[PDB]
Amino acid sequence: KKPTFMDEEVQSILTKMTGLNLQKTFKPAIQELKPPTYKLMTQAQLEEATRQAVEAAKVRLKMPPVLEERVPINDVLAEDKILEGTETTKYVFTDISYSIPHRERFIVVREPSGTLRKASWEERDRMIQVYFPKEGRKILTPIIFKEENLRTMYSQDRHVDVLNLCFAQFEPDSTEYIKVHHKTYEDIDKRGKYDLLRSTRYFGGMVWYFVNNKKIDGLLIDQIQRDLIDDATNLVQLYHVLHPDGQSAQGAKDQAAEGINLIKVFAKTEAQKGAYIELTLQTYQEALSRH
Amino acid sequence: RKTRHDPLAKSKIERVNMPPAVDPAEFFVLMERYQHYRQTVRALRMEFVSEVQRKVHEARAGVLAERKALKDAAEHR
Amino acid sequence: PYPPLLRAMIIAERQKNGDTSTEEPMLNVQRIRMEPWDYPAKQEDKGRAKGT
Amino acid sequence: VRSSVHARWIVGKVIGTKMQKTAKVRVTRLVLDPYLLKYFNKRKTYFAHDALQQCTVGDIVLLRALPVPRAKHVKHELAEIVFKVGKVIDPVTGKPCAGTTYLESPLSS
Amino acid sequence: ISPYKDEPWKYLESEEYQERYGSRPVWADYRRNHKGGVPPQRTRKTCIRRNKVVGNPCPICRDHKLHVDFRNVKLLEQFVCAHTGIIFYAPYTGVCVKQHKRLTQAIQKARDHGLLIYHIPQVEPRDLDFSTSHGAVSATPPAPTLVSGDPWYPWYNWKQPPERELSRLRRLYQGHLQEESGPPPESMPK
Amino acid sequence: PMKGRFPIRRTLQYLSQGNVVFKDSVKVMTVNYNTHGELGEGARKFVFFNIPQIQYKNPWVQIMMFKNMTPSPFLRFYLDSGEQVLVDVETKSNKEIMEHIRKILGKNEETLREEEEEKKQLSHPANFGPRKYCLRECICEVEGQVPCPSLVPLPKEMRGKYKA
Amino acid sequence: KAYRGGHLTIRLALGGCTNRPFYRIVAAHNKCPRDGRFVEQLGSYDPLPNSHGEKLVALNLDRIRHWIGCGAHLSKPMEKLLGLAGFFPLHPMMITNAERLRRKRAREVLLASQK
Amino acid sequence: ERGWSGNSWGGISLGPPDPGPCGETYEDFDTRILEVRNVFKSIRVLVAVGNGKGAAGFSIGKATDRMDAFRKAKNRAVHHLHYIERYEDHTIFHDISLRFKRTHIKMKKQPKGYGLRCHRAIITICRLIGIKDMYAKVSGSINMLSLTQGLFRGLSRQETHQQLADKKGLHVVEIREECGPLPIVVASPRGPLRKDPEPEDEVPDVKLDWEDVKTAQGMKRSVWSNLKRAAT
Amino acid sequence: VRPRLIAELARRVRALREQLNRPRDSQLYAVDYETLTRPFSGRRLPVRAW
RNA sequence: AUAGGUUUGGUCCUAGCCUUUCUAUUAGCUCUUAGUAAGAUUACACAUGCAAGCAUCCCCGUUCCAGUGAGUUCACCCUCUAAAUC
Ligand code: FES
Ligand SMILES: [K+]
Ligand SMILES: [K+]
Ligand SMILES: [Mg+2]
Ligand SMILES: [Mg+2]
Ligand SMILES: [Mg+2]
Ligand SMILES: [Mg+2]
Ligand SMILES: [Mg+2]
Ligand SMILES: [Zn+2]
Repeated sequence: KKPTFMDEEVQSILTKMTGLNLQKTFKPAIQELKPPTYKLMTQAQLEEATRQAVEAAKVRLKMPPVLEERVPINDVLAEDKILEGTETTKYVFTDISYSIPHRERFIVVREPSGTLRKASWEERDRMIQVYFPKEGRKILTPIIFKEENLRTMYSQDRHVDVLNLCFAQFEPDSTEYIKVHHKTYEDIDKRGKYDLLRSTRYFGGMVWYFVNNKKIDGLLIDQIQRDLIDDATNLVQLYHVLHPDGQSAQGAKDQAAEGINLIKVFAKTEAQKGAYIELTLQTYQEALSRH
Repeated sequence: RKTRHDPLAKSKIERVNMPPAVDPAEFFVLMERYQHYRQTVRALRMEFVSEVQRKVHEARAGVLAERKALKDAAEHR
Repeated sequence: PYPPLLRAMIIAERQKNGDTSTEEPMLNVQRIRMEPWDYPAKQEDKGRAKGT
Repeated sequence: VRSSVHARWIVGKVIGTKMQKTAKVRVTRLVLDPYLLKYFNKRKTYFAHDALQQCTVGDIVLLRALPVPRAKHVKHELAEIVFKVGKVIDPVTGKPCAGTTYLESPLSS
Repeated sequence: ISPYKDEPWKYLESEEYQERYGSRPVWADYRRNHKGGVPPQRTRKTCIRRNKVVGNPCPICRDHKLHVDFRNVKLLEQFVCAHTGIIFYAPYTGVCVKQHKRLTQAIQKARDHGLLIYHIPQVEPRDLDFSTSHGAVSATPPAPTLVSGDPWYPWYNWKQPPERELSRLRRLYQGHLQEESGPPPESMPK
Repeated sequence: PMKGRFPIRRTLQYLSQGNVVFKDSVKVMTVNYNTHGELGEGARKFVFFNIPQIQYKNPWVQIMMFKNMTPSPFLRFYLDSGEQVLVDVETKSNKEIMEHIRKILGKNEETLREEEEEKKQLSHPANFGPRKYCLRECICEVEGQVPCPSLVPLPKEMRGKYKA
Repeated sequence: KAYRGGHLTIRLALGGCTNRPFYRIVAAHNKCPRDGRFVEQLGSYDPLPNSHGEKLVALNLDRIRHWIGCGAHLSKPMEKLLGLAGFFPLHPMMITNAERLRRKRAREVLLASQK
Repeated sequence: ERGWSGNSWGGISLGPPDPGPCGETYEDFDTRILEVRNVFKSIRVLVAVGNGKGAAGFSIGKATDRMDAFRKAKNRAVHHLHYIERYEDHTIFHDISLRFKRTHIKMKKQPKGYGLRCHRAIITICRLIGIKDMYAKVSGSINMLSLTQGLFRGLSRQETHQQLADKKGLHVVEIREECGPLPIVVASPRGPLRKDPEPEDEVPDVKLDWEDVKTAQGMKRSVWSNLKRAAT
Repeated sequence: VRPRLIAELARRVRALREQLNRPRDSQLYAVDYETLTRPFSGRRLPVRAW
C-alpha cells in the first residue's frame, strides 16, 4: 500500500533530509539564567558528551505525526423534551476522572431544548484545557493566529515560532492546526525559506506536504543550490514512491535513472519549473567539475 | 441555632403550621414518579456497591495481585 | 433502561474491550421491591419519649 | 495486623538483668539534627521477655514484638542473641573470635 | 502636544532622541530621591497628578514625546532584559507604578501581536494516542426510546390518574384541596 | 566555613543523592566494621559517606554500627519475615557495597516511578482550593468565566442590592 | 472528629464572592459545616454563564460512583445536576416543575388571547 | 551628580588623569573618589582609576589641600595599574573568597544581566574595571582601604580558563542549562592533551560556606536579602 | 490523667433515676381533646391528625 | 543586608546601640467616588427581641450549625473494634 508518514522508510528519509545541527538545535534560550558549570574532559570524554548531545537532539527532533482532519462530532444521547424551555443556557458536563485518555473522556452538553448531546471537538478542547490545563495552551484562541499577525510573523522569518505556537495551542488533527501549518508551508515555498525548518521537527511535515501536493520544485532547487544532492535524490525517490503511477516514476523505471538522473527525470517529466531545475543542476555539475 | 435548653420564643407559642393544599392529580402523578425514580436509583446504587466490593476483592486476592505477589516473592528468593 | 450518559459509557467500554454485541444495557429492578411508605415499621427499633 | 506493638524488630544492647525473666535493653537509632544536618544517636529503653535468663549485660540482642504486651513495659521478647558478650562467633567465617583476631583459624576447618 | 502621537516609533529614530539619549536607555540617567541606602520597595503611583508633573518625574513621564504603545517596539525593548526576556520591576528603572503597568500591558500586547520577539518553547503532545474510535467522540447506538420518539422513561410523561384514586385523595384531603390540574401542554407555550 | 571534614555530607542535596530505597521487608541494618586494615577501607568509607544517605532515604529502618568486634567487616539486614541477609564487604569499595545492597534489597526504578505516579493522583488538577493543595482557588481565575467582583465590578443587574 | 451518628453525603459547598457564587461538589460528613472539612472533592459547578453562554459542571464520575458505592447520600441539587448530566434519571421535581411552568405560560398566553 | 550620599565624597568622579610626565594620555580613564579623611590639618584621599577594559588601579594621596591630594592620588594611581581578567568581558572567571587583614570578601561569578549586587565601593571599582555581573559580600571590619586592597588582590589572582587548561592539560567544557546538554569547549590546552581522565572524586573535600548552603536550602529568612534596587 | 469520677457517678445516678422514674404510656400518650395537646409535654399534635 | 551612623587627639580591632526595608494595631492631622475583603480590648456583667422544628399522634431533630481561646502535648500514624451510612 501507499507508505504512511510514520512508515520506517519514509521516516528515515525525512530524518536524514532534516539534518542535525547541534548549534541550531540547542541555540541559547532567552530565559532566566543560572551560572554555568565547568568540567575537565579528555578528548574521549568530549566525544562521548557530543554523542550524548546528538542523541538528545535526535529525541528533540522527533517529528510530530501527520493526521487527517477530525470529523465533526454530531451525536445525540437523549431528547428530554419535558425540559424544553425550563433553562435559558446550556450545561456542559465534563467527566474529570483522572486516569482517562482525553480522547476517551465523556464530555456532554444539555441544551436549553432538553437535548443531551456530545460536545463538539472545540468544546472538548476548551473543557480539557479548563480542567487539565496544559502549559502553553490557552482556553481562548490567541490572536497571533489571525491572518495579519501571521503575516507579521512570516515577515520576521519566525515560522518556527509560529509552528511551535500552533503545536502548543491546537491538536494535530484540528482544523486550525492544519490550516496554520499549511499557511506556514505555503509561505516557506513562496519565499524560499526552507532552511529555516532544517534541523527542526517540522521539516519532515513540510516535505510531506510538498510531496503530496506535487510542489517539490523549490525544495529540490534549494537542496541543489546548498549542495545537498543526496537530499534531492531522496526527495525524488520519495516523490516516486508516493506517486508510483506518475510519469516521473515510469520514466525513471524506463531509462534506469539513478542518482542525479532521477532529478533529471523529474525535471523533464513532472516539474512545474523543470527548466530552472535543469539550469541549477547543470551549474552545480560545472562547479563540481571546476572544484 | 438554639439548643434544647433554650426557651421557646413567646411570639410563636401560639403558632400552628397549617398543611398546604393538595392537587389530587399532580399529587398522585408525583407519588408514582417518586416510586419509579427511587426504584431506579436504588438499582444504580446496588450496582455501584457491587463494583466497589468487586474492586476491593480484586485488589486483595485478584489474579493480577496474586501473580505480582508470587513474582516478587520469587525475585526476592 | 440505564440513564443516557451511563448507558453510553457502558456501551463505549464494551466496544473498547472488543465486545460487539448489540443487546441494550439494562438495570434489573426485580430485586428492588418498592415498599409502601405506610407499611408497618419495626417497633422494636423505635425509641421512647424521655421523662421530663 | 500480627501485633499491636509499634516496634516489630529491633536490635539493642542488654544494659540490665536485675528483673526476673526480663532484660532491659538499650536501642539506638540515628536521628537527623534539623539544623546541623548530622545524624546523632538517640537511645530508648526496652523490656524484653527472656524466659531462660541467658542474657548478660553488654551483649547485643534482637527483640521481636509480642502479639500483645505481657506487662506495662514488656512489649518484646528475645528473638536471639546476635553477639554474646566476649563469646562472639564470626558470622562470615563461623569461627570464634576475640575482637579482630581469630581464636580458631578459618583454615583449621 | 507631540507630533509623534500617531506614529510614536518615529520619535525613536529622530535626531532629537539621538541627541538627548544617544544609544543608552531612556532611563539610564535617572535616579530616585529617597532616605537611607535601601530604597522603598515600590515607586510612586504616578508622576503626573491632575495634569501636574512632580519635582522628579520618572523617565517615561519626564518626556512627553515618549509614548507607551504596543507598536513602539524599540522603546518597549529598553524595559525588558535582553538576556532573560523578563520585564524589569519598577524600582529597577524608576518608572512610576502607572507607567510600569502601562509598559507591562503594552509589552504583552506587542508579544501577542508578534511584534516583540520572545522565547516560545517546544512542547510535547497533549495525548499519547490520537485514536478517535472511542464512543465518547464516536456515535453511540441510539436507544430504542430515542428512535421511537418516546421519553427515556414512561414516567417522564403525565398519565391521568383513575377517577377512583382522585376521589380517594379528595376524601383524604377534605377541605384542603386545590383545583384539579389536567394534562399539561404537550410543548412549552410560546 | 562549615565545620568538619567533608561538610558536603551535611547538605540536604547530598543526603538526597542516595539511591538505595529499601523494600518494606527490611527493618534493621547492622554495620560491623573495623577501624584499621586496608581490606576494610571501603567499609569505613561506607560508614563515613553512605550511611547518612541510606538513613535519609529510609527513616524508619533501624541502622546500628559496631566497631572492632570481628576480624572482617560485614553488613546484616533483618527482614520482617524473620530472615537475615549477610553481605561480606572486604575488598569492596563503598560504591560497590551501595550497588550490591541496591540490587539485592533496593526497590527498582519501576516501583519508585509507580509510587510517584500514585502520589500524583492525590493532587487532581481540576480541584479548586487553597494554594497549599490546589492550583486555583476559584473558577473566576479561569479565563472566559465571570471574574472576581473584587477585581471587576459586576453589572447592577447581577447584584442583589439592585434586585431587592 | 467523632460525630454522633451521621453519614457521608455528596453535596455542594459554596465559594466565590458576593454576587458571584461558585460550587465545589464534595463528599463530606453531613454534620460538618457547608464550606468546612470534607473527605474528597468530586467536582465543581459554575452557575454563571461564561463568555460562551455555558454553565460548566465537572464531575469525577469514577469517584462519585465509588462514594455512592461506599454508602454516601446525595443532596437534592446534586441529584438534579446528575439528572441533567444524564448520569441519573431526571428527578421527579424537574419534571413536575417543568409541567407547572408549562401550565403557567399557557395561562399567560390565554390571558393575552383574552385581552 | 552626587556620590553615595548627598554630603559624601565617595563615588564622585574626578575626571580623566592628567597627561603623565612620560607623555602618555589617559582620556579613556575615569577616576572615582573612594574615601576622604582629615589627618590631624591635612587630607588623605583614596581614589581609584580605570579604563573600563580591565586596566584599573587605586592610590592614596596626602596633601594640605583637597585638590592637591586628588591630583597626587590620581597621578600615582595611573602608574600602578592592575590588569583584571574578565570572563566574556562582563564577569569574573570563578568564585573568589579572600581575607585581607580583618576584611573578608566573597565574590560570585554570575550570568549576564545579573548586575552588580555588591558593596557600593565594590560597585564603583567594578564599573571602573569593566565587570558588569557579579555578587559580593563583605564581612568583618568594613575598612575602605583594606576592602580596596583585598578586592584588587583577589581580582588580580584569578585563574583564567586557558590557564586551567594548560595546567591540567585538559579541555575546559562549559555546561549551560539554557543551552541544554550541548558541550561548549571554552579552552583547550596549548600543548598535548592528557589521555587519562581526572579522578572522579566521589565526594570532594571542599570548604563550604554555611551562608551559601543555608541560602540554597531555603533556611535563609533575611528581610534584607533580594530587595528591589535601582540598576547598577 | 487526673480521674474524673464525679462524671461517672452522675452518669450512673442519672441512668438509675431514669430507669426508676420511667414515664408510663398512660402519661406519655394522654391527650387533651379540647386543645389537642399532650399534657405530659405540652406539645400540640399536628393538624392533619386532629 | 550591597549596607550605613556613632567610642579616639589620631589609626586599627572588638563590641553594643541606632538608621535605611515590610507588615499589623492605636494616636494626631487630613479625607471624593465605585467594587471587594476584613472588623469588642476584655472566659467582665448583661435590659430587650429573635437564633429548632417537623410530622396523621409514635418517633426523629433540638448532641448539629453558630461562638470563644479560659485551660492545654485527648488532634497524627499503627493494632483492635463499638455506634453510624450502604
Ligand atoms: S476568588 Fe473566585 S470570585 Fe473571587
Ligand atoms: K418527625
Ligand atoms: K487558649
Ligand atoms: Mg542632602
Ligand atoms: Mg557598629
Ligand atoms: Mg491614621
Ligand atoms: Mg455567624
Ligand atoms: Mg456496627
Ligand atoms: Zn512617571
